[PDB]
Amino acid sequence: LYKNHELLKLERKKTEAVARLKSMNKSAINQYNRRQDKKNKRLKFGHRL
Amino acid sequence: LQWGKYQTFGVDILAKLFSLEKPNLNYFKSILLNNNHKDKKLLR
Repeated sequence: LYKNHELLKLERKKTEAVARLKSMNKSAINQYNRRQDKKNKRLKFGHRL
Repeated sequence: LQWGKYQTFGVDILAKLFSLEKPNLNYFKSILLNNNHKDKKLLR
């Protein structure tokens, strides 16, 4: 019981580190796609004028 | 030893209840170191 609780708690710490690492990647990927979008909508407005 | 064996059950209860560093461990820590209003008054 003591070993599993320690191991399970350690795994929960691992999930927090993992979700956090993953969350920051998701935010990062979304931001990059937003930069490309703005750049495109801009170039598109220019090319229409 | 021959007087009784009911003490071993208490030892076993404590060893297993302490295993849960959640509600049980927090409660025992608070009690050993030191409607919810009624519970606080009754505890004091």
